[PDB]
Amino acid sequence: MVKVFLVDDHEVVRRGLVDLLGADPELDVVGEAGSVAEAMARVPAARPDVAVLDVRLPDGNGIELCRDLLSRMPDLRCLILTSYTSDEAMLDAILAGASGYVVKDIKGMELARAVKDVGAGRSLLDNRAAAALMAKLRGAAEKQDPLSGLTDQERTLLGLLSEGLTNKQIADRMFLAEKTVKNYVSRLLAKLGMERRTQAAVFATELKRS
Amino acid sequence: MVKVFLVDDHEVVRRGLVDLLGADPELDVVGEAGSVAEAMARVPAARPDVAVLDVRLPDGNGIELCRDLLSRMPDLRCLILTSYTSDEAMLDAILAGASGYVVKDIKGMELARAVKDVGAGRSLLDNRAAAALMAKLRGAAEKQDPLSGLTDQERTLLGLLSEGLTNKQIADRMFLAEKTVKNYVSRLLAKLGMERRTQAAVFATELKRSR
Repeated sequence: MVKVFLVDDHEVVRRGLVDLLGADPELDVVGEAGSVAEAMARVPAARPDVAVLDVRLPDGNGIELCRDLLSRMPDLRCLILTSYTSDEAMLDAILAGASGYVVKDIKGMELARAVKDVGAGRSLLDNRAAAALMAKLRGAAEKQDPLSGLTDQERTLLGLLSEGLTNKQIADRMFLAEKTVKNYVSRLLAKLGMERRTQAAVFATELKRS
Repeated sequence: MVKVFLVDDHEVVRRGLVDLLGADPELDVVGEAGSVAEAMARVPAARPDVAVLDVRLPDGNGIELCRDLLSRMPDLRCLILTSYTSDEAMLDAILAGASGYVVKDIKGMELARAVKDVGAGRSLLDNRAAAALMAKLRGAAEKQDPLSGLTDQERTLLGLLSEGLTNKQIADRMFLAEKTVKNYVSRLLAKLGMERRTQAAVFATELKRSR
């Protein structure tokens, strides 16, 4: 079967999802967490095939969590709840073996981060050695660019989201008003296919499974 | 002249340093900032040669700030106040053209981060193209390794610090008690050569330039 781990800060949503996945004998809910810390301690212990995830968490966010989980467990499949228009489409994706768009997105971003890091640290190594690595690095990140559709500002914002910085920390770092950041985050999540249904619509759906 | 920018959240320390560098006609204080954000807005506008910096700030920290400043301004020389046993040794280092240890520490970290990033994002490209890239990255990072003296945990902490995370966010992410983080940070800073004198001793030194 498919071992599924649930990550969501709402009991009501966790219980509804447990109900949903329970009716499918092919699925096996092997644990749940209501925050980034819990999931970081519990997911590598349960070793699921798939993590089912809300982007909104009390102590960070789901982009941060996915990046952090993926570096420790590279083959983990990550499905954002609001990336699907319904729980049925989500369940189909699970059965289909879908990895989740956020996975490709995180890796795209890490390839691009690597270009920046070497870029910033290049005054340490040989002149010709630096240009050689720099060339091969951009080539790899230019081949694999799932984030090509984003502006620079959105790439940066995504980067900072993936660190688990708060909206206020992001605002301070990007010289934006906090309200503008909240808007930009939602614009960015929408652009990445992660606002296909609202948070309140997930809640109303899981709550009716009670 | 050497253009110097001061970053410290205590007015008493900024004034004392302004007094001190003003006595030297070879130095030119070109600006001051009392936070990460202020420094981020103001250093790229003043384009100093040197930033004189205290590791503790109200909205982040100096490792974070050096990292962010250096990515936009690669040639900036960054000198942490507590990396020197006295203001005289620090002034000597400004005169000598010293870049400051934090600079190469940060570039070392970045190289090592690049290894982890490609490590993590490698399932996207060719199996063979991935390895070749991976070898060339490690070879470049272990050849240039100023952080070699640190433990893995200290490397991770240093990375998290450079993102400007609070001690609480670091505790959460590293599964440590907050007071343990405070001790590990102070330990890591001391190991990096950045606690050659205390904060209180810097404060008392600048205070006696005013009174």
